Amino acid sequence: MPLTQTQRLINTYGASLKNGTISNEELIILLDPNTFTKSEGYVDPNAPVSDSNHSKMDAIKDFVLTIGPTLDSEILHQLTSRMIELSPPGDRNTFMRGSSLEKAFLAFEMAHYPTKAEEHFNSTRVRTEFPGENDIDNLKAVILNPIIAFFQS
Repeated sequence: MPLTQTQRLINTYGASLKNGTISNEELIILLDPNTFTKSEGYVDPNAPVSDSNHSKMDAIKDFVLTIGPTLDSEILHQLTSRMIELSPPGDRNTFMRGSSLEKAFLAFEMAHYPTKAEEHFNSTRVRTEFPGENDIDNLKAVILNPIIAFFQS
């Protein structure tokens, strides 16, 4: 079973994600950096991911792991593109570094549909935030890679 946090957020948001009808306003709210949280206290790496033991990324991963398999590939692509366009402006040089839903959706698409997901690196937002070849290289090999690897196994 998924985390309780995941279940509640799927209960609220799942239907409007699955058919891609979620409005820009509700998608913006879903993308609020505080929508997903680590468990209170510390994460014990020697214990399984649970309701009382999970990082912020653990929680986001669990949510995507749950909703992702319900998505048509083109619906997933469209959702990921919208999330990249609508993701909140943070401090300089912070886009995709923090644990975020847009990073996880992109990673999930790269894990399962890599040819289609490649188009996201051409987007205005990714180009703005990662303007150089090497910026994109690290985005893929360092920032996205562990999350992609999680979804693949």
